[PDB]
Amino acid sequence: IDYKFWYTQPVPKINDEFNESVNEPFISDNKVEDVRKDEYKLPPGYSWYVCDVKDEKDRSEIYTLLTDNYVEDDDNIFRFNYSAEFLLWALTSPNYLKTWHIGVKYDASNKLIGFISAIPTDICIHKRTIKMAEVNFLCVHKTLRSKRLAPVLIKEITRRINLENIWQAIYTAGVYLPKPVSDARYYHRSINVKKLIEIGFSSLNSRLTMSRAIKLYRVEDTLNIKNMRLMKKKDVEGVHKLLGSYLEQFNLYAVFTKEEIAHWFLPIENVIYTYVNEENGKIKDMISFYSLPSQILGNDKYSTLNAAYSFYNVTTTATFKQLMQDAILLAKRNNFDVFNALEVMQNKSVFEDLKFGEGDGSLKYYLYNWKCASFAPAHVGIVLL
Ligand SMILES: CCCCCCCCCCCCCC(=O)CSCCNC(=O)CCNC(=O)[C@H](O)C(C)(C)COP(=O)(O)OP(=O)(O)OC[C@H]1O[C@@H](n2cnc3c(N)ncnc32)[C@H](O)[C@@H]1OP(=O)(O)O
Ligand SMILES: Cc1cc(F)ccc1-c1ccc2[nH]nc(CN(C)C)c2c1
Ligand SMILES: [Cl-]
Ligand SMILES: [Mg+2]
Repeated sequence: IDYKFWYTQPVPKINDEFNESVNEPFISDNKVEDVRKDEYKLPPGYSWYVCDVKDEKDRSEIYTLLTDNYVEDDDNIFRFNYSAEFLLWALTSPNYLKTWHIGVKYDASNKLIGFISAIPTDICIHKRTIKMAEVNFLCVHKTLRSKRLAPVLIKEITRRINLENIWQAIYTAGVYLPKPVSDARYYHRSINVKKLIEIGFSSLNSRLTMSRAIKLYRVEDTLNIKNMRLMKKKDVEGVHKLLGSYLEQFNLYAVFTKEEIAHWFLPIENVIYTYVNEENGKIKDMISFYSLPSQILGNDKYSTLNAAYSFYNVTTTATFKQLMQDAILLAKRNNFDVFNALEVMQNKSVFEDLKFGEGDGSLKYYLYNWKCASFAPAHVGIVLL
């Protein structure tokens, strides 16, 4: 297609290909003093709104907008239903700015109809660490689609990020845009087989009857790593060294400070689950997965698919297969129906043996204002929510 908005932006054109000797901005020597001070103009009757995600009621508003209008699969069966507490965690990480949590209201009803957000993160791309904004939760109400609101939201957050002297961004989407640095398919491991069959997500056939499908996905309720336990505050330093070390191998990863490790990993029920194996007061292995339910549209029996999404997993005392087998069992113990992972890091290597199935699409990783070589998803070492 044309990408008439995206081609005005500092991102690669559809045919751009850079070798590994190239790792730099499209536009360098930017000047904070030159950034527009005026808000981008919205159509008549709509206004910017600065959301306070720590206020329950403003946070409820964002929650309702996403619950009704956020991402669906291509068949419009499932819609992501991030919980309000999950949105609080995702948006209030260390050094967050309230002014990068941007809503648009329709003045006559006072209702929120659009949203976009960013948080700051140090991102290492091909061994250069850059202060960036991670952009997420871009949403326009279903009644106002294809009216070119989204570029307004994007330009307005880019302006507010640039005020902080930040000139690069990282973002992910299932849709193809100019132009991915990497592309990772997702895979799903069934936990509650029967439920997934009954809502249409998984299938039977003359060979695979219901009883046989259930048996296929049965797991033993005993951990490979016996001492794996919920992460506690005392474990923050050990997680930071274990994970920090591990992530240096990849082409793309966040550089976490200790404060970021406590925020992104300390457990919160129905939001983030992290488990650790401690030997001698050292953290030797970790598992983590976050909770992202999908609302089920038009199923008479079920309204919610409870799904655990693999986050960061590191083993030094087991095989990666054994670690991920434990991650599936811990998701099962926590009532999840399915365990979802992308082919990033070492994940793809355990998919066949641990009975994952290939999904319907892929997640694309993108950088704004950064020119570099693209790479296979095994070299991606970051997971965005
Ligand atoms: C230095 C700092 C830099 C900061 C900024 C970094 C960049 C951040 C970029 C954002 C990253 C967010 C990451 C993220 O949140 C995670 S990906 C999830 C995005 N959210 C949804 O999918 C929710 C359901 N859909 C919608 O709400 C609407 O369809 C949205 C709002 C998606 C588009 O609204 P619409 O009513 O359907 O469409 P128009 O207003 O008419 O706009 C059409 C223009 O929007 C382009 N478009 C469509 N989807 C996009 C997507 N997912 N990223 C970027 N661009 C997207 C499209 O290519 C077109 O441009 P083109 O004509 O050139 O092709
Ligand atoms: C289905 C799935 C499975 C999986 F294991 C990992 C990711 C996805 C998925 C696909 C499309 C998406 N669009 N936006 C999001 C939310 N963020 C990542 C921004 C998103 C996530
Ligand atoms: Cl403009
Ligand atoms: Mg629109």
